[PDB]
Amino acid sequence: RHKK
Amino acid sequence: LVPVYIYSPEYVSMCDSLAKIPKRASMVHSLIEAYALHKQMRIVKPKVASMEEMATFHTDAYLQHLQKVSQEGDDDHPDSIEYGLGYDCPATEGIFDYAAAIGGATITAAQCLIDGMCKVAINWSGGWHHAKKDEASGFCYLNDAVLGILRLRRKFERILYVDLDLHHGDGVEDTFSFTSKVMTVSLHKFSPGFFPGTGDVSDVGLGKGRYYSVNVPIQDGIQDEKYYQICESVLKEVYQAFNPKAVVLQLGADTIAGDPMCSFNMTPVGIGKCLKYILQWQLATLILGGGGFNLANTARCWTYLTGVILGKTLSSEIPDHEFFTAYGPDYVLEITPSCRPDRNEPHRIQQILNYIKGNLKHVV
Ligand SMILES: *Nc1ccc2c(C)cc(=O)oc2c1
Ligand SMILES: [K+]
Ligand SMILES: [K+]
Ligand SMILES: [Mg+2]
Ligand SMILES: [Zn+2]
Repeated sequence: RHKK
Repeated sequence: LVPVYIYSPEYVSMCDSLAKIPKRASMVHSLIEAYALHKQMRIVKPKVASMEEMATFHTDAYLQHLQKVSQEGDDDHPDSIEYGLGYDCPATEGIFDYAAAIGGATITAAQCLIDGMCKVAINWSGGWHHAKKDEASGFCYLNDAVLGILRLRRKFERILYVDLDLHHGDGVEDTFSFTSKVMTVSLHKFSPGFFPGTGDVSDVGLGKGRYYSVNVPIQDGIQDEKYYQICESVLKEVYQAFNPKAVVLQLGADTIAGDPMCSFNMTPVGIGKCLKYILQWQLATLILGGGGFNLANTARCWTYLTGVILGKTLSSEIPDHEFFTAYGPDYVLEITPSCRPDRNEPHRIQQILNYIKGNLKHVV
């Protein structure tokens, strides 16, 4: 999970 | 004939409440209205999506959870992290009604195309392409793009989804990864650490869907001419190989010079050329928005693109309207690219295009  | 424009005051008001883009819906519509473009379109009120309609894609567990945390805006729920709710997608009060409204709008647009009401249907407040069946992601709580594609497939045998948002259209691509009846094409920034992290050129779909996913990884700094060369090259090959019956087009404006994400360096003229290329196919086309975090520039972009859909040339002077003071310091419709480098090297772009061309050869 990356952050947008 | 005359394009459908999905709109109501209630709908805009609901879309305005998303905290990652407050008031953006109002600014977009207000500018379209200032240019009197709504008078050249068929204004259609969006239906809200029923639970059954939303559950055509999203799991009941996810939908019930969203509805649950939406009651009191419970941002501290033990199951929320599992369901993708957190920093990018906070569990705000009423968020379920918001998601139902956008899902409903894109379904309504899709239905107008099925019924032959129009050849182009526009929902600028849609395009939330990151959401998964059981997971919020990337400011997206519900995937209206998928819902629109699932509605369109009742009538259209092959559907081409084209995604010009700055980010990889992962939610839509993953949804249709295993089918050859929906081809997805995404142009996006691809760089380690950059959201969502997926969508290399080697990502082509799986099983029966192998080669029916197309990804074009692009680096910071791309401008109109090079982007259009890439997009035309790909879409020409795609149209030839896939022969779509309908198109869904996501036009997130987070690619546009002046976006705080400061990645691509596009103007709406360049995006508009891509749009024109798709429009000349004369197919049923569902137009969606997406990202775009310079709110005035996003309004500039989608207003200009609406002019493109209508075949009109718009005045360069922004007309006085509710949000006029947001359009400084120039108060013009056109956007000037930033003076920073294009990090895309010609040899790498060529390799990407060669690889994609090879992939599409299998499509028949
Ligand atoms: N993914 C992402 C990137 C940047 C953000 C800012 C500056 C504010 C915010 O609330 O959420 C963000 C999410
Ligand atoms: K994209
Ligand atoms: K596919
Ligand atoms: Mg180099
Ligand atoms: Zn985006």
